[PDB]
Amino acid sequence: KEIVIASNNQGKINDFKVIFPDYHVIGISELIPDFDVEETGSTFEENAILKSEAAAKALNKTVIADDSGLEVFALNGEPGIYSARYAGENKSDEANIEKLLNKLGNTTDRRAQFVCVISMSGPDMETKVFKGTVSGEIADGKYGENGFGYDPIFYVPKLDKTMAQLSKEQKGQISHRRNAINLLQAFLEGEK
Amino acid sequence: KEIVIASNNQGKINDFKVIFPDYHVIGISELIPDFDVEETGSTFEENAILKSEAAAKALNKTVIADDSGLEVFALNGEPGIYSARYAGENKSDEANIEKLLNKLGNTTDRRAQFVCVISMSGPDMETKVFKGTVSGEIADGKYGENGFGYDPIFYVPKLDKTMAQLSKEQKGQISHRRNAINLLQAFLEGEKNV
Repeated sequence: KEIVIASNNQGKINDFKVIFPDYHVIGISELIPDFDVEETGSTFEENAILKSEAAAKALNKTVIADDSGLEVFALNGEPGIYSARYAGENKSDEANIEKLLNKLGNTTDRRAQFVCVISMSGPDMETKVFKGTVSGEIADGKYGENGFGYDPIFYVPKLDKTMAQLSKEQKGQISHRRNAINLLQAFLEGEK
Repeated sequence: KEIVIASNNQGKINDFKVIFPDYHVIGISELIPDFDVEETGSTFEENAILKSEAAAKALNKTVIADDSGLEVFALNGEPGIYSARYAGENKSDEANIEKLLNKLGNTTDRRAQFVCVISMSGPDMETKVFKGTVSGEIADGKYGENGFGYDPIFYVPKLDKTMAQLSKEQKGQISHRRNAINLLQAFLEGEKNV
């Protein structure tokens, strides 16, 4: 009946209420207000697993965490697990965008991907990982006004648009996150 | 550990063997050499369901089937469900490619998408379907010689290669069929009691 989200994002949590409408969906802050997990991992997957396992082992409940980011091929994976605070600790997207555009710069191979890993851990269960991806190219500079993070510089060839130029619903169709959620839903459907 | 695949396409069976290395993959041609289901569906999903349900009823086993195709933007989704027999009923991959290329003679927006729908059917479950896709562009000619079907003209920008240029292992990491099967395998993992 209950499922907890290792996140402080009411957006994500409400999203999860639709995919767990059979469940009571609870934000982690309701159970561990001071939840704080040291992200000592190397990949999005390791960091997702640390978050969901810390909550699940302390709580004896089923919990979902995630971790997301941009990987740019020419920069050997950067910003990677450092996507949010790429250019500094006050996590300014524009600052992040400017550091990325400047480090890439003249480079012709601008191939990149967004990856979202969703982790699910619990007592009667081994921890499960669901990885979604969406591919594209780093643009010339910023283009578009919707979305956030690196969306203005992430060009999507199959749509001829940056992620920022897409509507929210358009983003919701093709995003790395939608891909990870599809994998989760298939698992959930699986247990019936 | 066995999976029966209700497909007559030997190329598909090969891909499936790459994607299920822990399974004994059994192609329908081993069990019913003249398997022949009338694909009267108007979508990939309908065609896949017809194949999986037909094999499952005749064998009283769980099986999977596959109906896949290529949708080219500039042709508003052609060849689509007609992908296999695009150029005629003899189902010549080479003829299908030539037709598609001719029809795109000068076109500059060559965006296309590979689509794969997997359906699972069995005597103890309602039929279930899973869809995978991969994006690319139609090249100006045939490059590479691995794979099958439209592989030699399906250029994958992510990889700077056509599907036919990729090793069987690499194709299996990124194909539309790999993506559909990931949803399937997640489904199977879900039925092992969470």
